[PDB]
Amino acid sequence: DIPDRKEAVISLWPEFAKAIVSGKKTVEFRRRIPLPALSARIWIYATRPVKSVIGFAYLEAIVQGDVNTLWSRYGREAFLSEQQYRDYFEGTEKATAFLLRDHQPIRPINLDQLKEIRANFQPPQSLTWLRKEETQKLVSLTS
Ligand SMILES: [Cl-]
Ligand SMILES: [Cl-]
Repeated sequence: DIPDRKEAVISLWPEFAKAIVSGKKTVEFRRRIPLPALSARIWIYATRPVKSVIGFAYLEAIVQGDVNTLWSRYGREAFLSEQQYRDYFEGTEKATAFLLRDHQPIRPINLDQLKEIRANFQPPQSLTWLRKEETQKLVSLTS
């Protein structure tokens, strides 16, 4: 029984995780990774020291294309220096741009609660898809 990928979790360092949930960062760049559904809700897991899901946002678009064109068009909305961007994309010619909308902060759901939802949860290297019963438990914890 395969997840539909309309619900996914992504990991960011806490300054960037907070920028997405506050609506300051509306673009997240990644390499060519397996993609979520276009209508997905993306729950934002902040890594140490926060180690918590701190909110979510939705996708208005997924863009893939040349690394230079993605920087020129969307880099201003991504909250990262051009240097951090060039360093992350060294070694590939193409990138993914996740364009986000409708960000929502929540009271943080810590890693102990997350392991109560999925026993071996650990922060994803890219995306992880939530199963429907996992999603029902996470929505139940939201404030
Ligand atoms: Cl990667
Ligand atoms: Cl670890």
